[PDB]
Amino acid sequence: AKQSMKAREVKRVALADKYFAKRAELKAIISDVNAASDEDRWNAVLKLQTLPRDSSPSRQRNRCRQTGRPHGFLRKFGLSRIKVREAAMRGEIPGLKKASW
Amino acid sequence: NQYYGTGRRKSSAARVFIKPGNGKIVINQRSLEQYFGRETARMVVRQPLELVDMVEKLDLYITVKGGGISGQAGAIRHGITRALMEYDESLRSELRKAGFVTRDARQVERKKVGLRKARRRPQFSKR
Amino acid sequence: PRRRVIGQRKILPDPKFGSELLAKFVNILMVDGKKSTAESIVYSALETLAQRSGKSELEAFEVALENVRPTVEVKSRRVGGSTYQVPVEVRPVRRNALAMRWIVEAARKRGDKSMALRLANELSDAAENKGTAVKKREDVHRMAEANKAFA
Amino acid sequence: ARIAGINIPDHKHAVIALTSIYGVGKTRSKAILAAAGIAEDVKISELSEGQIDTLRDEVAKFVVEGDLRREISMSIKRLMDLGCYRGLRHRRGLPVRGQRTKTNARTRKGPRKP
Amino acid sequence: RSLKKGPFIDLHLLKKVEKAVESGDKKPLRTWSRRSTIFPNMIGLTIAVHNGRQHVPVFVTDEMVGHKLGEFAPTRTYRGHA
Amino acid sequence: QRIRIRLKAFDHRLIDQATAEIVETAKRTGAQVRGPIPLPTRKERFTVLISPHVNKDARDQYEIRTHLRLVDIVEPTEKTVDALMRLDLAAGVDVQISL
RNA sequence: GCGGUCCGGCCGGGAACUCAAAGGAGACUGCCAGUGAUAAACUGGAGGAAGGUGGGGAUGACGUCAAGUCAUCAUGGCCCUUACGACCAGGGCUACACACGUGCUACAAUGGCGCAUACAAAGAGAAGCGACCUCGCGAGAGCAAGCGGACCUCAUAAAGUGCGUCGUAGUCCGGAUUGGAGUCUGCAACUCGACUCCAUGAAGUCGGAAUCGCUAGUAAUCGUGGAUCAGAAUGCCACGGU
Ligand SMILES: CN(CC(=O)O)NC(=O)C[C@H](N)C[C@@H](O)CNCCCN
Ligand SMILES: [Mg+2]
Ligand SMILES: [Mg+2]
Ligand SMILES: [Mg+2]
Ligand SMILES: [Mg+2]
Ligand SMILES: [Mg+2]
Ligand SMILES: [Mg+2]
Ligand SMILES: [Mg+2]
Ligand SMILES: [Mg+2]
Ligand SMILES: [Mg+2]
Ligand SMILES: [Mg+2]
Ligand SMILES: [Mg+2]
Ligand SMILES: [Mg+2]
Ligand SMILES: [Mg+2]
Ligand SMILES: [Mg+2]
Ligand SMILES: [Mg+2]
Ligand SMILES: [Mg+2]
Ligand SMILES: [Mg+2]
Repeated sequence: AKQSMKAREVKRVALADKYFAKRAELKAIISDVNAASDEDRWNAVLKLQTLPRDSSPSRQRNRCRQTGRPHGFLRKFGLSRIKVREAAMRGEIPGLKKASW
Repeated sequence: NQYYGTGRRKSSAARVFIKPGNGKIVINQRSLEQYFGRETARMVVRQPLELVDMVEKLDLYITVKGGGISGQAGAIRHGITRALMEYDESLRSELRKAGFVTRDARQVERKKVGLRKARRRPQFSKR
Repeated sequence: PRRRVIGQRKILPDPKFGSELLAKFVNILMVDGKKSTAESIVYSALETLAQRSGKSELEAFEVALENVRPTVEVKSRRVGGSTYQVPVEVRPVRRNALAMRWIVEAARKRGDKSMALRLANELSDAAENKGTAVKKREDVHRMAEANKAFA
Repeated sequence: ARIAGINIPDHKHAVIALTSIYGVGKTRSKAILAAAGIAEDVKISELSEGQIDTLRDEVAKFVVEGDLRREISMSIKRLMDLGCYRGLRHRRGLPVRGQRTKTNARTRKGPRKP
Repeated sequence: RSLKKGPFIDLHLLKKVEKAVESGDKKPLRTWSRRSTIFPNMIGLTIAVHNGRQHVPVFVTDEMVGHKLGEFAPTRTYRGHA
Repeated sequence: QRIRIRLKAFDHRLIDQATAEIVETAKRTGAQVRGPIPLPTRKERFTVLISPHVNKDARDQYEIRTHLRLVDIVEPTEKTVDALMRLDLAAGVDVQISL
């Protein structure tokens, strides 16, 4: 799916764990009300924007791991709907057989 | 002594204990007028003891689980007959012609892909 | 059907009386699976037949059913590009089915407040051989001996 | 008989007939009557001048009548003067809150013109 | 409707305004920030707002305060069908 | 104190020989066993489109079953604890111990 | 079934029953009448939970339409290469005289509203599901245990039943549209989110020619769950009630 689109996903994920899941303190408890309700929170709402436009966990598209498809994704397998069927008929997804109820 | 039966209907399951002598019907620690608000449901639990005359002649201790109102009442009627056939062994051919021994095996059909329901198909247009 | 020909399915009696023709009448009235609400209308309408116009509760429903029953009907029988309306004898299980549907469909297009009162007046009008359920029966019989020559 | 709202309500129940006043819906009508101490199954015939006049004072506290029509037309005139996005949707009869106009804008656009 | 704990503005617009206010106005101030809130500090300024291809000059009146800057630059060209 | 062992697998024949080996083996060195308990079977379901491009109504449906067995041992003698640790069963069977 | 109780399966206890999931049995025209060409086979009866492939699913023969997909992927040929490749901000895919398809909600009394009270199945959960308690009319906020789960949570099933009111009206039917005030997710809610509160209260009174689905736990009607997913279903995939 256009090689550079695969690279956008792998840069976004490296820059998000560079800053966030540690530098969430600016919104984690700086934006909730106690003695920090003065201009310090207002300094946070502005300081949270100078970190790069990436770095946020809500800009990851979650593509398929082999083909890079943006649609038809399944979080349980990490593959697109095409690749889970292509790989389930060969017996390579464990325990995943055809359901009949 | 108690004579036990198991009856089941759509998704309901009923356990039934009968003891000799009373006209007591107790179901889930409630009486019949408090448990079944529907009189059709009231009249299908009385069906097997109206064919066989043990109305003031046999007590009944009932529990039910699952399903809804009419589903639970049908599971009981099936469970009373199994209890009364352990009691006597010769009320069987009386009850087979009443259709109370057949377990009604009609279940909900699963929803199918491409269909709006189990069998309802979406609206077709020629063009 | 062509091949799978059918037995019958069984109806339960009514609880208060023990009649299945009465239970077929509740089935025909029932809308959207609401069976408890159809018995409420059917039970309340029948005793409000009884002491408003004449006793013997369920005898009064069968006698109101005696008049709206058809004996002949028309049916179309195709030949080669010409369809005649041929008068047919109606069968006794089809007699009650057409009579109960015409009573229920007469009661829906009325002007009374409730459905149990619309039912009660249409059943009362059927006992006096009046109303619209009787005239639905009259038009079927008029067309049948109008096409007597195509028998 | 009539309110500060110059309307004339009629003989329904009082919680229902107070909604005849423009600017008063269902929970203002229950709050008006709850503050007057009047039960809601009472019509307006049955209801005194000492109870119609006391109903007028608390209704006279909300912004309920043609004073509210001015404040509503104030705020539309407002948007129509800034030339903002909501003002260009208002002067055009097109839906304002971002609904679909490709199909199904028929309340805001009126009956269709070919 | 953003929640009541902080209105939003960019940093580059926030700082470019405050320097431009203490000097008299100017050129129209070029920005791409359609999402930033107009503040009380900006009454009198002219801000050229991007709309996709152009920058529409908006002279801030008092009654534009509280709105977003993108409301005063239409992004869509449309004039009739027939 | 009863030590409690839960076994998870996608296969029911593999899981029963994992129960049978720990049911074998606590009784090897003399413990109370209740035996195996069937916990409820978890079925995960999946429904995929099978065409690469359109045709919404053509699909395949897959599932994964997860079989559960529970056996508790309330004689944990010290011949048991490391003799329970020296046991080599299959690679499809997840064991989780817990007190 | 017993002992006790706070009268809660609650505690000892029991392994009976429901249930959980492994194994086994059972249905085969097996038995019997009659019909049919000493046939096959058919109609009917008994027993049985089930009777004639018991219900439902998966399973799509040789081929047809040069059917669909070079955009999931792979790949022959051709073409671009300081650009038809790569990075960034803002916009657009949501435009709007109009026409069509598939849906949702309605046009009410077999109903609307108000109070009280019953009976499900199946699914999901760790940068998640999130009880109790407190604040808020509400969406929600604070605090915050339990749960990698037959245990904890999502999570209060709705139609139903009992009582009351409305009394056939553009209505106490309908809830579109618009104004104001908010909540949450997220760098960010203007273009262009969902939801809450107050107000507003459109069309619509059963739909021309035409046309669609369904043979039984089906149609019709009523709620619940899941994937995708920070947020964002009237769609889709599942589950039960009548
Ligand atoms: C929505 N409801 C309204 C109602 O209840 O009447 N039903 C309908 O609109 C369909 C209508 N009942 C009958 C129609 O399909 C057949 N008539 C054919 C006309 C000429 N082809
Ligand atoms: Mg590639
Ligand atoms: Mg996303
Ligand atoms: Mg269903
Ligand atoms: Mg479809
Ligand atoms: Mg009003
Ligand atoms: Mg929208
Ligand atoms: Mg078995
Ligand atoms: Mg038989
Ligand atoms: Mg390019
Ligand atoms: Mg599109
Ligand atoms: Mg739009
Ligand atoms: Mg009512
Ligand atoms: Mg009307
Ligand atoms: Mg009108
Ligand atoms: Mg209303
Ligand atoms: Mg109204
Ligand atoms: Mg989501």
